[PDB]
Amino acid sequence: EVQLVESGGGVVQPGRSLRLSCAASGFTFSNYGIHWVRQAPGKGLEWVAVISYDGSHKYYADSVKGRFTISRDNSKNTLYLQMNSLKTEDTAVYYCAKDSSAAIPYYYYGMDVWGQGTTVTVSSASTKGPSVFPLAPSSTSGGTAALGCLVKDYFPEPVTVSWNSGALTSGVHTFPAVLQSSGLYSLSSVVTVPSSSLGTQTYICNVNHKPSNTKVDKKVEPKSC
Amino acid sequence: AIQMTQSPDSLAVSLGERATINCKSSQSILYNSNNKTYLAWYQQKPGQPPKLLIFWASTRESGVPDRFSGSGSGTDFTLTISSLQAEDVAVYYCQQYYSIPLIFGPGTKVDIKRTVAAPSVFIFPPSDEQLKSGTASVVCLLNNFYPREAKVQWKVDNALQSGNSQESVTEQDSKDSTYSLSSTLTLSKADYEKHKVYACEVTHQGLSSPVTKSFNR
Amino acid sequence: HHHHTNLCPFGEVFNATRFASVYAWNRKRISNCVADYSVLYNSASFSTFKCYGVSPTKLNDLCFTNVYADSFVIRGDEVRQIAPGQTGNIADYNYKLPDDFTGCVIAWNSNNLDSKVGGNYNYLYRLFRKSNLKPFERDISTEIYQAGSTPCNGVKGFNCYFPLQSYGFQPTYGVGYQPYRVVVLSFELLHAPATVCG
Ligand SMILES: *[C@@H]1O[C@H](CO[C@@H]2O[C@@H](C)[C@@H](O)[C@@H](O)[C@@H]2O)[C@@H](O[C@@H]2O[C@H](CO)[C@@H](O)[C@H](O)[C@H]2NC(C)=O)[C@H](O)[C@H]1NC(C)=O
Ligand SMILES: *[C@@H]1O[C@H](CO[C@@H]2O[C@@H](C)[C@@H](O)[C@@H](O)[C@@H]2O)[C@@H](O)[C@H](O)[C@H]1NC(C)=O
Repeated sequence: EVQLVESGGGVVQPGRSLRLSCAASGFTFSNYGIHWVRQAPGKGLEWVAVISYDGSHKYYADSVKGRFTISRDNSKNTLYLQMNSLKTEDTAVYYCAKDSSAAIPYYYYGMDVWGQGTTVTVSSASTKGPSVFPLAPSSTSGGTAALGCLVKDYFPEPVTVSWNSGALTSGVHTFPAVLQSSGLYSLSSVVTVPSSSLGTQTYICNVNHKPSNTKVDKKVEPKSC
Repeated sequence: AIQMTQSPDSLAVSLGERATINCKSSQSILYNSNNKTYLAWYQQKPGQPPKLLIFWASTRESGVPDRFSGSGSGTDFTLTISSLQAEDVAVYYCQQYYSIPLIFGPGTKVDIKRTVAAPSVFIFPPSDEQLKSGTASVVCLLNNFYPREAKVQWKVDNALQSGNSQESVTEQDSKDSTYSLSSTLTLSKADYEKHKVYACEVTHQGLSSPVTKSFNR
Repeated sequence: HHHHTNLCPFGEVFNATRFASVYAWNRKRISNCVADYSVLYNSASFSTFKCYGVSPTKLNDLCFTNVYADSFVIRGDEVRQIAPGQTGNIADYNYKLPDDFTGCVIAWNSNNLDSKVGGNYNYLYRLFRKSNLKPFERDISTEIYQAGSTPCNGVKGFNCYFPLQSYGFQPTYGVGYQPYRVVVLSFELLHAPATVCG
C-alpha cells in the first residue's frame, strides 16, 4: 500500500530546464533517503542522484554533476529534481527509488520501493501527427500471409495502434518505435493471417496519437497490379 | 568510479533449470568495519520499474521467492535462480552502493529456452501513398522466431546497404515464446527509382542457409 | 489476594495498554506463579508464533529456573528479525536474539492501537550505532553519533546525527510499516537428570 509517484516529465528543448517531482505515501517519508535513477530507451539503468533523510547529503552522477539539483520537502512528503542544460543524452525515464535507511555514505541499504517513472524527452522538435501508410500483402508464405500499418514521422511518443477497433488481436505484433535522424519517430504494426481469408476480411488499423489529436484509420488491402 | 560488469549478457535457459548470473566489480565492495558487501540485485520487466531482490549480496528481500539467491564476496558476485519460472523472464541488474557514484551493471536478459524456431520472412514495397511524399520505406518482417539473435542484410541491386536502416524487436511472446523483428530501409524517392531489386537477407540459427525475400519495383 | 499457586499474570504483558519502544524494550520476569502457556498457543489472535529450542506443547511440562517476557513494537517487515541469527536495523541495533535462543516469539498487528491520525511519534528505534548489539543488550543512550572525521560534542550537526528515529505510525500505511507488538518469552531450563524432570 506504499507507492512513489513521479511527476513533471514532458518534452523540453535542448539546453532548457525542467523540474521533476516524486510524491511518496504509505510510509514515514522523512526516515529514508531517496534516489533518482534514469533509464535511456532500451538501455540499462543509470544512477543519477541521492538525498539523505534530512537533505544534508546530496550527491550526483558525474554525467549530471553541476547540472542537476536534488531537494526534498518532508513536510509535504515530496522530493524534487531540478534539471538544467538538458541534453538529448538526458532523454530517459526517471524513477525515484526509496532507500532502506537514510543516505549517509556508509548507510545505503539499497532501494526497495520504486515508482512507475515519468518520461523526459529532450529534442529540438515540434508536435506532429503521424502518417499511416499501408503494408500490402503481395504474392506470403505457407498459407500464412502478413499485413500491417506503417506509422511514420510523429512526435512525441507515444502511439496506440489497434486493429479492427479492438477485434483483430491474435497474431498481431506492434513493434516499438524508432527515432529517425529527423527527430521524429517511426513505428510499424503487423498481423499474420491465414492466406485463405486475405480477402474475406477487410483489415483496418486504428492509429491514435493524443499529442496532436490525431485519430487516423487506414484500410489495408492486398496490392493490385 | 567502481565499474560493474555482468556475465553473460543474455542467458536463455529452459524452465525448471537453474539460471546463473555473475557480477564483477572493479574494486572491493566489502566494508571492513562490518563485514557487509554493499551489493544488490534488481529485476526489471518490460513496462515496469526495477524490483529489489537481493541486498548485502546474500540477503533476500522481504517478499522475494526462495529460488532467488545471491552469493559471493568482495568482487565476484552471483545471483542464482534455482528453478526458473515463466514469470522470471526479465532483465537483472547488479548494483554497488559502497561508495559514490552508485553504479549498475550492463544488465543480463533472461528468457525461457524453447526449441529453435525459424522466422517467417516478409517484405513490403513502399506504399503508392508514401511515394507521393518523396520518401520510400521498404519493410522486412521476421515473424515468431527463436532465439532473439538474428542478422538482417539489405541489398539494393545486390549492393549491400548499411547506415540506412533501423530495426525493432518485440518482447518474448507470453504464449509461444517467440520474438519478432521489424526492419525499415528508408531511401529518397530518387534513389528508390534508381534501382529495381530490393531484398533483405535473413540469417538465423533455425535457417540452414541465409533466406532472402525480394521484389522488383 | 495473591498466593504462589496462583496463575501467572500473562494479561499484564500481552494485554498491556502501552508497549515499550524497541530500542528500550521492556522486560518482565515471570516468577512465583503457575505458567499455563495453553492460553497462548490456543489463540488465533497472533500473527507470528515461533518457538526455538522447545516444542510449544512441551512448555507446560518443562522445568524453568527463570522466565522472562520482553515486549516492544516494530514494523511488520521487521518481525522477521525477531529470530536467532538475523540482521537488520532491529537485530543489529535494537534487539538481538542469541544463536542458541531457547524461547518463543509472539507478534500481532496493533495498527488499531499504536497508530495515530497524524503519526504516532511515541514509538522509536535506534538508527545509528558503532558496533552491533550483544544478545539481549539494551542501549537507551541518546548520544550524538559521529559519522564523519571530526568530533560532534553532543551537538546535532553535519555528520553528527541523533541516533533515535521515530516510526510515525499512521493507519494509512502498508502492513509492512504498520505497528506490530512483539512478546519474546525467554527460558532457562534447569540442569537435571531425565529422571527428575526431563
Ligand atoms: C487478552 O484479553 C482478551 C479479551 O480481553 C478483554 O479485556 C479483558 C481485560 C477482560 O475483561 C476480557 O473479559 C475482555 O474480553 C482475552 O480473550 C478472552 O478470553 C476469554 C477466556 O478467558 C474468552 O471468554 C473471551 O471470549 C476472550 N475474548 C477475546 C476478544 O478473545 C485474552 O485471553 C487475553 N489474553 C491474555 C494473554 O491475557
Ligand atoms: C563475515 O560474514 C560471513 C558471511 O557474511 C554473509 O555472506 C557474505 C558473502 C557477505 O555477503 C556478507 O555481507 C553476508 O553477511 C560470515 O560467515 C563470517 O563469519 C563473517 N566474519 C566476520 C569476521 O564477521
